[PDB]
Amino acid sequence: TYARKAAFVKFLGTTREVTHPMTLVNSAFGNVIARQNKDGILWMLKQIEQAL
Amino acid sequence: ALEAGHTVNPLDLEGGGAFRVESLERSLH
Amino acid sequence: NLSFTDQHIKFWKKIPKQKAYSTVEQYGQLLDYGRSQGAFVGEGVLPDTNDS
Amino acid sequence: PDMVLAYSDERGYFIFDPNEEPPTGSGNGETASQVELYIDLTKPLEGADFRRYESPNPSTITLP
Amino acid sequence: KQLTPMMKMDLATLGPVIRWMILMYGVPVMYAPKKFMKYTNIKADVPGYIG
Repeated sequence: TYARKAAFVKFLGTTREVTHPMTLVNSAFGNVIARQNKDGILWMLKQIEQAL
Repeated sequence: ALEAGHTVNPLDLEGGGAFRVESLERSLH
Repeated sequence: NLSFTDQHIKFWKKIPKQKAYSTVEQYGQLLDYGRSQGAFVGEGVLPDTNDS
Repeated sequence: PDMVLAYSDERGYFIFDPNEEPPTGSGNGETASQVELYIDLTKPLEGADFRRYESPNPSTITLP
Repeated sequence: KQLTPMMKMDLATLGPVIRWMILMYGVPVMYAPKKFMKYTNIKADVPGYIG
């Protein structure tokens, strides 16, 4: 007896936004785009971990 | 005398508290 | 000496020390990386936005 | 043969290979990567602790 | 099975806002469903009761 199976690829995503005046003001904690990207990556990692 | 105080709201700073700049730690906890 | 010496002081030596510059000190905290709102979208679909 | 299947982009460059993949993604004005690079260049030394350089406190060393 | 690793692709600018998104495509595949097992209805109270 033999079988042939199939698996389907799924998609994950999230969106991050920063307004223009936020990019112009003097902000502590360093660059803001990098901070938002790190937050998005960590949130996606947690979502993947729970979806697994 | 001139005292620094313990006032947080900028609009209520009076006397020597008006000379104080904010002290903000640059690390995000 | 019938009293204590400096060898009996423990918590004062252990706590880390930082330098202050004013009578009021401020700091920032990070609470969450975004709300839980699902992470699956589909083929060619714009994912929803998030914020920390 | 003759250059019939030839095309040019908006900047004036020509591609003569019908099988070569043309670059894309040039229609998003003010790209996020460009904004990040601009922030890195025009605003250096952001998030640095300079409070020590305006302190009139004679004692600059922290001791228990 | 990864179609593409985690990566960011920038979006179009439709106003005074900067937008981008992060995407990942994949699926987990388990060839032998009978070589795994699960425990259910476990009771655990580490911060227990005193009294």
